[PDB]
Amino acid sequence: AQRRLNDLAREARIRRAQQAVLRKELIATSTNVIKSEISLRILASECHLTLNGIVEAEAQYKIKHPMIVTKWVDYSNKHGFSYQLSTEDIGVLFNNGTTVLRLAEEFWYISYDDREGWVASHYLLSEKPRELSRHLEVVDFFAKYMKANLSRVSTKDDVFLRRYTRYKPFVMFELSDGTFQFNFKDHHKMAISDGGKLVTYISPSHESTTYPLVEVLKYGEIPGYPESNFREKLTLIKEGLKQKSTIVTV
Amino acid sequence: LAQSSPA
Ligand SMILES: [Cl-]
Repeated sequence: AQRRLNDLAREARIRRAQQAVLRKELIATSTNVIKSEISLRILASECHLTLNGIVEAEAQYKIKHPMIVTKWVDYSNKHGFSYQLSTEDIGVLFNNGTTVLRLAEEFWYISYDDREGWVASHYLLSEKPRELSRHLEVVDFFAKYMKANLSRVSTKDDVFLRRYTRYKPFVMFELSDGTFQFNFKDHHKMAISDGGKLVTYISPSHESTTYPLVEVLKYGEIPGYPESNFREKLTLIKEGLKQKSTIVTV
Repeated sequence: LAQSSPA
């Protein structure tokens, strides 16, 4: 019959359906710019070390909660990027690269050096400089705006955000303590801490639990939530991590 | 302009 020509064409279709074309690669639509090669090397490194912990734990499956970003605003085109940590400190990444981190009293003023990566300067709000007066006006505006109509909350040093990157599927946060946090369009979140060994999961309804990664991989899924597509989400993390680990010049 | 989940 002509079913032979049909069955053969069918078979070739199934083979081709197992390969890719027009497949999405991670593209950053927004990220803070780092004007230091050394700063990038430190970032790239941290991505590699943390990735290694994932991969080591991936080939090897056969509880302290990390600091996280509770809310954020990418206003990069106007004022700058803002965020709030589980410590309820507020940071603002200014478009020049500098940062002001106001504690829960005082604030840190951060920027980077071509010879020393990141540089920080602690101040008292009492003793704030006149030159940094506009910065804290912007922080004050971000602090109040974020309180009013952004929603989330969390329950041994000062931590700031070195790098954020917004992809279509998720926004990725690189904190200064080596923690990585991923916010998915699924409204599911997870944070990778402690060299890649520990994984934290935050729910759409804001339930958060920290678990060893080996265990979670022993489960084959986060224990509470089956709706969370963990395998795919851990794959995106890995793709995101690897991409950054090679960004060492700009 | 983008942001996290609203209140
Ligand atoms: Cl930007």
